Amino acid sequence: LPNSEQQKSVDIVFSS
Amino acid sequence: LPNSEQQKSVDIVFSS
Amino acid sequence: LTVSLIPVSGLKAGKNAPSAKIAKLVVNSTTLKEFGVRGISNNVVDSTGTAWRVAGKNTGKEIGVGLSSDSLRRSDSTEKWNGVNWMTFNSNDTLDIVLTGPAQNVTADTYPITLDVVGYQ
Amino acid sequence: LTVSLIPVSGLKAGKNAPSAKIAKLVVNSTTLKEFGVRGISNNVVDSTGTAWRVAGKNTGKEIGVGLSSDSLRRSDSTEKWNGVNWMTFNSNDTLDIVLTGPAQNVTADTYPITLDVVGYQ
Repeated sequence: LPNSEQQKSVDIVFSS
Repeated sequence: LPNSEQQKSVDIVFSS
Repeated sequence: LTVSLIPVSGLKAGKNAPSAKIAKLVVNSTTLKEFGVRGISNNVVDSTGTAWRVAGKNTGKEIGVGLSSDSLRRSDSTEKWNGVNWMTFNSNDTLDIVLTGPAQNVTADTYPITLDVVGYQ
Repeated sequence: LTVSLIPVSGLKAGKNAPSAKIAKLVVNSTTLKEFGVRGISNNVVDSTGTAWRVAGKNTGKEIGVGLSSDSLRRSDSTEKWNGVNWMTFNSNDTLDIVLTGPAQNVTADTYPITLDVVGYQ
């Protein structure tokens, strides 16, 4: 079902 | 403009 | 489908544990029973798009990310869509994104993580 | 955007010419001036998704496909969308898909070719 496709993105943070 | 994205597909045929 | 991708808090630079969690993927649907998921990057390192490399924004250094071993085992099937392999899972389910493989020494940075999720019936 | 992907006729198994054309990609838009394009497969062989491998349906054998050298030189820019490299071209334009690299000996088969095209302003 190609019309239910989506790209999802987040930033992952590694701290000192 | 992610809402103008599309996947397009065709078959390529190599004959003997 | 409604999707969330939620970062894990408290992540520290340096040697991390093998399979250290870094994000949770939530997928919900009132209509579709299943979803396929692939990682999106310039360097996908396995044939199902379930392991890939991400580069840091400030340093440009790469880490290996992917679905956890346990998440992979919950897969319903692997499908082929236009020739491409897509592992499928039950909708209304969470999956773990981890640092893949053996312990990684991670440089302090922000690392973008991108996935394609698709509905399947 | 309106996209067509049109196979080249008369393709023969055996040794083909270097950069032998196999498909034409047509992209038109009344609103957007540019488009990005990436190949879609389980084996993308360069960092911009402009070279990749496709497997035959009946034999499972792989060929190398990608944008022609000449098509690549018409690119306006390379952009970064969520970390991923996308070469961009003028809309209202055609591009050639070819067998990449040195002469390939191609086994007789049907080979699916899949691309993502996106609009850019």
